[PDB]
Amino acid sequence: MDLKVVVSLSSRLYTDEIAKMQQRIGCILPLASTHGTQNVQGLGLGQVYSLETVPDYVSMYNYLSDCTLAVLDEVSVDSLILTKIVPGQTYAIKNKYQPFFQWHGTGSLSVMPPVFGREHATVKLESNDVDIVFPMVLPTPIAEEVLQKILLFNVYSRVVMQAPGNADMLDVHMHLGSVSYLGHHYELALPEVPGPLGLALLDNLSLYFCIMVTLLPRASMRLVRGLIRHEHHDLLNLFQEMVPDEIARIDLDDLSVADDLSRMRVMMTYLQSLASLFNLGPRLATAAYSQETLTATCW
Amino acid sequence: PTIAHGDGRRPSKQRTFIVVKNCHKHHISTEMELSMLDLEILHSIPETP
Amino acid sequence: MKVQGSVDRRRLQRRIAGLLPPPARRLNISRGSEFTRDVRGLVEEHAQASSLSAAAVWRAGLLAPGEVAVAGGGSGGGSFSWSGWRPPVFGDFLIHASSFNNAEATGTPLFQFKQSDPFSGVDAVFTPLSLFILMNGGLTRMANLLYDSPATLADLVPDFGRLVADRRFHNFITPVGPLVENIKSTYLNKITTVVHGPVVSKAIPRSTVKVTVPQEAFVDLDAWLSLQPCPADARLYVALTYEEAGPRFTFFQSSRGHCQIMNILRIYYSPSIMHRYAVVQPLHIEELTFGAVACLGTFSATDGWRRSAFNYRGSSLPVVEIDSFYSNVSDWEVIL
Amino acid sequence: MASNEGVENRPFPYLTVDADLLSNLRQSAAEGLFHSFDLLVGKDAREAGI
Amino acid sequence: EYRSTVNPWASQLGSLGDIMYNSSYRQTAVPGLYSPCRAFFNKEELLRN
Repeated sequence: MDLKVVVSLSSRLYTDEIAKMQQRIGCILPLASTHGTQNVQGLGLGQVYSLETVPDYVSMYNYLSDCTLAVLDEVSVDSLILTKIVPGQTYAIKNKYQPFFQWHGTGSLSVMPPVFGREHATVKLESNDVDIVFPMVLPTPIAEEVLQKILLFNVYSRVVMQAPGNADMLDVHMHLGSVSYLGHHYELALPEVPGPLGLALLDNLSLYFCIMVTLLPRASMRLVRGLIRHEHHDLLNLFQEMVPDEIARIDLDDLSVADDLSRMRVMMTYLQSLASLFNLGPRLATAAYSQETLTATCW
Repeated sequence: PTIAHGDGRRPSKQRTFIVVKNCHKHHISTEMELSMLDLEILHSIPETP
Repeated sequence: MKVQGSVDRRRLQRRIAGLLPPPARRLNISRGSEFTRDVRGLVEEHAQASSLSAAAVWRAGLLAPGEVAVAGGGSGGGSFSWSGWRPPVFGDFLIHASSFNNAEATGTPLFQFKQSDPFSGVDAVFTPLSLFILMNGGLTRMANLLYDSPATLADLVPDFGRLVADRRFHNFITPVGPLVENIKSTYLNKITTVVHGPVVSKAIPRSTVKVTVPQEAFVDLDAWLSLQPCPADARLYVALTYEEAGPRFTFFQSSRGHCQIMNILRIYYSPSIMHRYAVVQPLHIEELTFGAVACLGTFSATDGWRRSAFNYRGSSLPVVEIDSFYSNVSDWEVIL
Repeated sequence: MASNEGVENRPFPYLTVDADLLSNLRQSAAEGLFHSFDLLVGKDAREAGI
Repeated sequence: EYRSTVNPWASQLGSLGDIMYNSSYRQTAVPGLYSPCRAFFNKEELLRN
């Protein structure tokens, strides 16, 4: 019925940081406890993302899905007033995140750690000896695009250990390093060392791959074989005239419908559960957005 | 104030200090749970002893 | 003068006057007063029952357009946005009276097996102990007291040999929710559960309902795992696991999150996956699946799931009980 | 948990006494100073049915 | 006055003890545990005063 938290600062803040914090009014940041009054230490994302420890980017995701999000409402010299986000309510939220992505009306938003930069997110409170780190929110189509970019880097950076190859570490940085958008290219900050909990997520992904590879429908494989030669298509333009040798070696036996049918039945059940692995974070639903007002009505 | 000295010492003229102090804010809260059954039978009119 | 437009002032003000006032919160407090007519109204919550009189029904407010009763009739009416209290959605099942033991805990979660005969009129519904005897100290001594002649349960599920072999037994079982009401009849019982709603007792003198799971099966996933946040909600899950010994049923509690929980359950079942995959069954087409998981509802963290006994037939069974449950069923996700 | 087989929660008319029973109470029940105790918190701290 | 240090292996900036207990290089460390030598080797903690 009443959804409000009063975060109290121990020490007055300086006239420059009260001005910086006010630019973030209407932004989400996750607090630790669901209580009416709190300290500043639970406020930001700052403890998981510190300067002294490497950013994992997957322990940070796990911190968001556990916390309780809140919308910053009012800023003063000694306080920060928020309203918590609970399941069965609607909220009015502004688009004020610094690497600027533009939202659509009637779209779904996603919450992810500050992938684009540590400096874009933080408002440093040197008066209270804390750094308040805001999470970055994106439209769902582009948020998944960034999450995939980060995971494949954890593999390929490790696969290419120290290679003098001009091809390596220049292709994996030009492909995975950036995310393009409407008339822009946004660089991602990618970890120098792929840490744990990011590889442990890719271990689970592989287990699904070890299963699916045994039940692939062969009728599917014979179709792509006929199309890469006979017809010309934009989807199959990825494959050149050359055909993957694995398919010719995997698919030898003649097609039987009764087998490819039950192969599809077993496989489809894994994709349904595979989807749970990819969300990895809280999602919002937006019903109205004004290009000029910069205010959505999220649910 | 100051003292008058005979030597060539550089005289410190009139001096004043202006100092400012500011307010601090404190908040306090507690939580108490209640049963819907009691909150409801608060409303009803009892028919039997 | 001209009649003001089509719209009529002083007539919309009356109509909007009803819509304006929101419900009451944040009342000011005085230790001198310490209990007021103001504090009362803020606290009273307008129970939804009556004594069956045309005048008494108007008193309680059952005949009100909103989905929940607003007391006083029209007085205090038109708020319609107050703590979003959603009433429970009950389900009614017709059961073979010999299939269901009448001595059930009134809160036990139920499961319906989807029959495969068209245009039937009776249903098959199982408790955690019925499912134990069907799937074949502890539950073994207690479930056999409640259910003897396990054949009558085997008659409901005629494919159980086939279903657990192809590992598609779980998708014909749909969770329904805790017991709320049970009429005890000679031939065809009538059972009432609560699906997707605050599990609340419909008896006339109200009593708190708490869902009960046998302690043998209930596994706290959060303590076994043991800065991290402390959220409001915690969730209850079921896992149907096809092992070498046979199918198995377990209940779980944690407040991590879905993507995490699906990872913790794979770590938790790693010893038992290796064993089945090496001893008896390396590989086949359909037999690949291991198990499934569903979510049974959300209850308050920091509390709930006390432990208690279930006394019947001069023997007890240690059982856990969850408070303030909110039933909310999702589909099965394959773990492997 | 752990009524310890001794307590009935029926609503009695209790008698107020001036003595101080609060002193060091929590850590007394936690370690079995007295058996057959009950500990009710929040919603549970209410009169029982009749 | 007569000596520069007692052990360079800890006094000097890039030295072993500085490497072990100063925050600049312990990125990999688990944040839970408590280090007594942190108050003596951390740079920000020294310059705060």
